[PDB]
Amino acid sequence: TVTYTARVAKARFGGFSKLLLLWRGSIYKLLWRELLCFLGLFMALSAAYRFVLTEEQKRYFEKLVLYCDRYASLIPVSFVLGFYVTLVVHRWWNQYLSMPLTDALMCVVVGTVHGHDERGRLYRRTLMRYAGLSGVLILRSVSTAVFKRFPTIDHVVEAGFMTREERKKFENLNSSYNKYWVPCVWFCNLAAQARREGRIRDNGAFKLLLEELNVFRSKCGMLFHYDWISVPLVYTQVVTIAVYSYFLACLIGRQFLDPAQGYKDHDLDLCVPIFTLLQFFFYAGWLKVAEQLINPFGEDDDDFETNFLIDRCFQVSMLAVDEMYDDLAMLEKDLYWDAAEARAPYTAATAFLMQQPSFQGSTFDI
Amino acid sequence: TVTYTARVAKARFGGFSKLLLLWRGSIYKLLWRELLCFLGLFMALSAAYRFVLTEEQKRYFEKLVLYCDRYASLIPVSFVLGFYVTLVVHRWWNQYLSMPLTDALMCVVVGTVHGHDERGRLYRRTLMRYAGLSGVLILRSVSTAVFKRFPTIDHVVEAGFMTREERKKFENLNSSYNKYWVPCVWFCNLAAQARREGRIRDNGAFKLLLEELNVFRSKCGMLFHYDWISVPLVYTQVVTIAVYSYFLACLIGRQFLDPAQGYKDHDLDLCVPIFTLLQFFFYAGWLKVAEQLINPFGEDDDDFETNFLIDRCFQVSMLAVDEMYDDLAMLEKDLYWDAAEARAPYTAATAFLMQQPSFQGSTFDI
Amino acid sequence: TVTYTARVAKARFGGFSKLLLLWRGSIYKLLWRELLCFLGLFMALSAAYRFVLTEEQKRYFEKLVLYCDRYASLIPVSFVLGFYVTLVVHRWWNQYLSMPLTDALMCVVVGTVHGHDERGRLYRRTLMRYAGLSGVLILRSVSTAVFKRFPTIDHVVEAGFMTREERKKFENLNSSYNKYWVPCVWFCNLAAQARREGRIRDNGAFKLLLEELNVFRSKCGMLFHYDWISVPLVYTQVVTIAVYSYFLACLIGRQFLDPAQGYKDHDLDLCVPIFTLLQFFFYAGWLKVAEQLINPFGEDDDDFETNFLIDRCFQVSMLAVDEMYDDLAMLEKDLYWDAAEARAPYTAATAFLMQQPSFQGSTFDI
Amino acid sequence: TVTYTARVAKARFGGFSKLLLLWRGSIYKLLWRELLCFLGLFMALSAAYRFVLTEEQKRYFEKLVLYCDRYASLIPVSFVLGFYVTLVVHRWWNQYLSMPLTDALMCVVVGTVHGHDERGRLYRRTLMRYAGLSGVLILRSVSTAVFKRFPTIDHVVEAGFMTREERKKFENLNSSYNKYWVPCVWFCNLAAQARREGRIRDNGAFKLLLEELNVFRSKCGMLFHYDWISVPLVYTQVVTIAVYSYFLACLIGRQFLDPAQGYKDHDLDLCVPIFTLLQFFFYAGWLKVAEQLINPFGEDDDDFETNFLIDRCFQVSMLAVDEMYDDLAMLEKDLYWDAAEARAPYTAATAFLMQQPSFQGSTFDI
Amino acid sequence: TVTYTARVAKARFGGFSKLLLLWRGSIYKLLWRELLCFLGLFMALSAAYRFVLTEEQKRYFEKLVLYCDRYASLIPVSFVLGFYVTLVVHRWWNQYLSMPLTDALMCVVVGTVHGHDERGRLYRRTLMRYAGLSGVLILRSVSTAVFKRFPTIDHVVEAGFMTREERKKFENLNSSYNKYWVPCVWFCNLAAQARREGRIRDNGAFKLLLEELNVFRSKCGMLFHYDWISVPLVYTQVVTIAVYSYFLACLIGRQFLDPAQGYKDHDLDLCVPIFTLLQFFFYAGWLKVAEQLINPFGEDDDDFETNFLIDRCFQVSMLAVDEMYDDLAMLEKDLYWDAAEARAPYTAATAFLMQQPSFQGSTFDI
Ligand SMILES: [Ca+2]
Ligand SMILES: [Ca+2]
Ligand SMILES: [Ca+2]
Ligand SMILES: [Ca+2]
Ligand SMILES: [Ca+2]
Ligand SMILES: [Cl-]
Repeated sequence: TVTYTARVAKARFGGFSKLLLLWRGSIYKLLWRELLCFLGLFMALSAAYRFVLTEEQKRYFEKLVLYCDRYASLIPVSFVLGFYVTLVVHRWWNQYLSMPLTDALMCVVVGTVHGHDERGRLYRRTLMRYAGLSGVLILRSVSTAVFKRFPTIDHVVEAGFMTREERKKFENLNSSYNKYWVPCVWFCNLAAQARREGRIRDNGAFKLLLEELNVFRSKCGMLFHYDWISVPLVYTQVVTIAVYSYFLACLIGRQFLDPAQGYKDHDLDLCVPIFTLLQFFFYAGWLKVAEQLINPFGEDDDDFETNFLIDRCFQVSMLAVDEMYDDLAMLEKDLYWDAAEARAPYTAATAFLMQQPSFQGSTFDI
Repeated sequence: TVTYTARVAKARFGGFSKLLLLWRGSIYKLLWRELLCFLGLFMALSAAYRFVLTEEQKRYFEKLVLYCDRYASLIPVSFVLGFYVTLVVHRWWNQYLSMPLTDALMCVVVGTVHGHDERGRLYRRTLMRYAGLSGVLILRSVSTAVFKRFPTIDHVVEAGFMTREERKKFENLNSSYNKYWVPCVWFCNLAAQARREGRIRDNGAFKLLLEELNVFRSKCGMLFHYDWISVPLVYTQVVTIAVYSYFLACLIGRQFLDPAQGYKDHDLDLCVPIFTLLQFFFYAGWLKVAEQLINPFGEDDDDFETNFLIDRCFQVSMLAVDEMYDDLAMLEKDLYWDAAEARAPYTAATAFLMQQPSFQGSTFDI
Repeated sequence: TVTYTARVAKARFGGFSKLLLLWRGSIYKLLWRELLCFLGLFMALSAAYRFVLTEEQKRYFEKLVLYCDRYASLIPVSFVLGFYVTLVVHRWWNQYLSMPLTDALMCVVVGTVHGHDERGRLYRRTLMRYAGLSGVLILRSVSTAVFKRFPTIDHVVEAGFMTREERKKFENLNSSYNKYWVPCVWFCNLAAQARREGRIRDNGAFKLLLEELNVFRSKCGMLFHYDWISVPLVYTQVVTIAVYSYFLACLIGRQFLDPAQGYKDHDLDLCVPIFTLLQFFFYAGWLKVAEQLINPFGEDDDDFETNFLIDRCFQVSMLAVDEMYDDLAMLEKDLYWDAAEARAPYTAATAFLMQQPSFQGSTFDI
Repeated sequence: TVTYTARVAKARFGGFSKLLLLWRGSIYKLLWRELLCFLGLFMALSAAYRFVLTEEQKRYFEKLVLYCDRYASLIPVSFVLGFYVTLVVHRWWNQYLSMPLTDALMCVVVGTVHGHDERGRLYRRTLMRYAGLSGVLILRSVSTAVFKRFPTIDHVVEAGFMTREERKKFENLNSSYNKYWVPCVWFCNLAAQARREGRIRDNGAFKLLLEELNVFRSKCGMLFHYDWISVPLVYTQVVTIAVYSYFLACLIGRQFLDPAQGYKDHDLDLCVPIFTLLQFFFYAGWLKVAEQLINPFGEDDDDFETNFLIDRCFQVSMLAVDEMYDDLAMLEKDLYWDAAEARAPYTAATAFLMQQPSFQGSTFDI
Repeated sequence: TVTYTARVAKARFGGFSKLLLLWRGSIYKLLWRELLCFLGLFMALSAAYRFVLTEEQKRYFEKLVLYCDRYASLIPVSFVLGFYVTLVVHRWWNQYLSMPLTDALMCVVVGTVHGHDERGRLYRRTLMRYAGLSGVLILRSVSTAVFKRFPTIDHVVEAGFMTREERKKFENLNSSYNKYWVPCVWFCNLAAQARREGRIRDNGAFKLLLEELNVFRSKCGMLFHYDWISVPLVYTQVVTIAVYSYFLACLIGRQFLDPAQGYKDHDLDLCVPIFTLLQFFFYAGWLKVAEQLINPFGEDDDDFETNFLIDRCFQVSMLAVDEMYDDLAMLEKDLYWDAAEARAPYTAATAFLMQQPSFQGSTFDI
């Protein structure tokens, strides 16, 4: 992922303009090859027209240039691009929201699975490790970076996510389908065992744990669904054919004709179609947005950082359920115990922007 | 379904371009018949104009070609296509999300319906078989492939989803409506019986089972709703009439006229309207996207694999509630029991991409 | 409703094309009157131009035709149509999802309200009859067909939805607002009474019943909201004025002028503006989609079958809570009790399409 | 609000056309002033061109008319109008869904807060009065009509929503923010007191009451959010500038030039630009849709009837929790106690439309 | 934020027109610098054309002006602007809905965490202070204004949100990730301790507290997600390149040519391209909407008032859980205890608008 929200915190004079100077995850890094290809074909065709082609053939070539320029439609391709890219962006954001995150699970576990002893600590750590393991399994199924990090289940075992005995139980299961759901079933069994053993004190807490487990598992299933069910291939081919047809039309129809013929709208030759190159940037980049977001778990610069999320979730969950279990500072009175109003101070840098009348409603200025 | 998300993992130089070489579920497999039809009529009309028609009639024909070319509107049809196809894609994705999946139900059942004996195992297996049976009934009601797999309720009985006695109870019910809901009512009765018999230990667990059953059943009802309530026929006819009207206008208005008349914008004859064929690919394929997704439970290559989902759900649910019930590896300390940080290693292939500073927030680089 | 999803199960050569041959709920049944009106005015104006008008007045008339043709904008009306029709379709689908359906309620009732005796059966039947009655009341408030089926509350009483005593309690309430909510309050009181009497065994079950009752009632309230709050009249008038203004411009601006004057783009007279008639089909039908879906509870062919849904819900709910209460086939072992894999057979018609490698993930083909 | 869904129940020959004859909440009532202004400036400019301006200045004026007509872009403004109005309509509908309605709360209260005595009745009435009071407070904060109905908190006290003692507690709180949330905190305290006193019998019921209270309060907070956070002013200014720029271009560029000069596309003078007036209706009304819906709690004819909703909710909630508490007709057998099928009769007006085969699925006609 | 919903309460004659006179958060405050830049380059180029350039070079310059005017496409950029700005507005509103608000938490705490003594008050205050602290941590991570208010964790400690001992526990945790989640884990531990100590009376109440805590924490996580995952940089660059390419085309192609050459569509020179300046306002402001909303936690005038929300939430939560805990006015009969109807009076200003027949349904006027 490429984060630039710090740069665009305000609508400045040169806010979006300086974003064109970035390289990592930029339009240039995605297009420059197609840009050089389009420029190469355009320059080769222009050179052939200027030198190689006969005078007789040049009249036919320029008539074909006019014909190809008449059918260069830039408006209709904008519709198919807008709709297709909007669908791809919707899928991309929903895919990000489906990342297996264990924050809800860690909060429930640290608040419901009890015991300062070795067994309670084993319960909490194993409950969160099961969710981490199912996250790792689904992500290595869907993400190329995680798969290269965990090429085999042996890599998962050496990483500490799954144990030797859990590995034997995992491989002995007779199923031809992806087994990312297995640690979730293990989580359900372990939660039921903890409730039976009294580690979970109340019936509500067990229900809350299974509700939060099914939310986590549904996110894993949704990542599998997005991975399996692509954007329909026919629609991707339609947008690609529209864009490539328009650019093939622009390659010939926008060729610089000899001004000596005096054809209208073609009485100039700048030997570089800079406005056609700007249109190429526009439409080719608009397609490149979808081409980068269509599978957001690849190795694009703007693709999701799945390995970082795995590491963060594992470390934070272990910290929260093990070192932070029932480890609280003693209850004491805050700065505003005796104060009628509870208001924090402002720094010298924020006071002169703040201290303004508080909004009470639209109807109170009558 | 045609899955190609592996191919588009990155925005490559030839990423979307190579997707035009695929055949299964492609634009070509859907259009080539209409493509040959349009080319046949265009070539026949051009040949009649060149040879059969009189010189006097050819002036009238070319005037009619100019008239038909003036009304060839390619922009307005793009709007109706964009909106209609977006609605169809919304329905298509929501229909996929309505597939009867039993993962949530299997997690709740394995965590709440207890007993290593024959009766507890019968309870778990039958509870998941009821959900599987209702899934099979709704899918054979909505999917052509599942219907050809289960042409009669006898096929459902031989498949093991429903028993002889359950079949007699099923057929004896006096109702003229689809009975896909019957196994859900059986599930509710069986869950209540299990709670009464003590197989479900706590009141919360029974509530969680009925909540998850009503989610499963609502998905079945939603598939029935999508099957019954089509995209409004008037709107489908509007988009079809717009596309076919535009292509009838393009068939005549884009006819290659004799250059001897010297008509403007018609001083060339390539005997093949390749740019009109590219526009045909574009608009006809854009309509074909909706034509393929309007009923995603048919036998199109990109249609949903309902039989595979039935098989996967049945096998996985039986495995999870029967062989995985209370079958856990003993609780043991993980690799990071004594480690302050819980972090997994990286392979040689991922280390040189990873090991980058972790994102802390937009405001921490001031 | 007009269901055609069986016809469009696959993207065939003549898939959408044959949908233009349907009549029930089609574009033709909605437009043919406006079509005849537009053709009548066009033909009358053309005949007046050809015969009645003087030679001197014909120059002014053809200048006015050119002027009216210059302002015939077909692109801008497409935007207002697309956005307005998308809003209407969103409201139409959300209105369908708000239909009062009692499947969730019947599942909860059959699983929570107990007793094989007359009193338990009365409890279950009356609980579902209250939800049915509130559904009937809201639907007769919003649907013309249901209102013609239940013109008075006497018709509701004779239909068996409400009793004589319930009628007296209903009419004695002092309120000037629609009383569709009354049976929901009766449901809440009856559920509380059943819990107090021990018919509902557990506290969770009572909470689940009130949660499912409030979902049912919110759907009834949402139907009332959609009925009360129309699509804003100003926006409907804007779309109607845009469409009618464009068609008034097309009626005159597309008039066939006498070729003897030699005006450009008007050197032909086919005495029938077939391309203008196709554009009429397009835009008038696009408006007709909204005109049919704006109130989906009327008597249009594609409008919702509210009476059928009332009958289905009543019959199915009574069956589920009365004849299916605790009526289960005895627990027995299924076909796959001893099988490691639980897989159903395939018919001869589906085997040669199926038996393909199961999708495991995008990253497993490296 | 202007309700016309009865008129548009069917797609009739003159369905939407007769909606142009309505006045209350119509396009005419919103535009006629701007319409007269635009016509006044157009007629004054045309009269000045015809009479006051010199012959020499008229050539410059008509050149400026051609220049202003060349930049009159009607397509691009349609995009900004479509997107902006769609956003405003989304906000408008979501604002309607955020109205503080107490139906869910009344159902829970009547089903959970018990006692036929004075204290139980006081509990139920006060619990619903607290929700009503918070609704009144937020609505008088956001709605001009409710504010004019309750200009002071004294008006709230005289209306019976808040008492003298509750008023003293309300004013004594030290906070500079809107106190619409205060009755919700009172509701929580009163519910906890009722549970402690045994008026609420079960722990689940208390949880259901606090869940329904937080839904009600979130709707109040969401109304406050919509009131505070306007549609971004920059975007409103963009749409206004686009529309006004286009209409300033149309005021001059569409001026009727003298036909004596023989300028192309300007060889007529109808002294009234009726097609420009129709375009004014279109674009100005499209902007007026947003201008009316941007704040739906004002005094527009199509604005929400907040006072009516306050009255309805108060009266219905008091009726449901006080007169309908545990007031049920005795349980008796319905018309279909002995009938295998539970089906209601049809009137003579609906039988000949109904009695059609019931939809069973798409796959059952093979 | 700039609130103007009071001004637009009604669709007035000069409603949106007077919004163009505002300055704070207006289009002018965002664009005037780019406006002066564009005018400066246009005037400099026009002056160079008029004076500095030779007569021979002026023919080439005006041919280049015609060439650049032919490729000035204002329609296609409208599509990319509409779609991109709609995505940005969707993200902006969802980001506002993700603000950490503690109203739901305060209602649950005041209704579930009991005790008039010092320990119960400490419990309630600390529970709400933990949620406030996590809100402050995430907001100072995402908002520039909050970061300038809390540049260090020392500022958080002096503000009273976190204590000395809580600070030592906070810093001693070994994690390289943002620790905004830590106070949520503390909340879970404190809630579990309160339930164990009997401060929370019932098991349901503890579950409701953890459910509301996970909603609060998910909102904090969602703010972190929006901060980390920007709108894809490629798409922002595409929209910026399209807008800047169009304006570079308009800078030259719309240059006022010398009328002495008699070029068509260029026979005038107003030395100021006011219609090009209006188009600049339109497109540049449309981009500025996204440029301001892309990061809504900056210091733009229309950006969210995060500091005000922190202050409001802290003060209101402390008031609700401390001064309002079990502090109720005694239960007494309301104004409508003996009244069959519960209806409030209307003021003289609202009666003559109100007192209209109540909407009962669409079907009751037959
Ligand atoms: Ca900003
Ligand atoms: Ca990618
Ligand atoms: Ca299909
Ligand atoms: Ca209708
Ligand atoms: Ca308004
Ligand atoms: Cl619950």
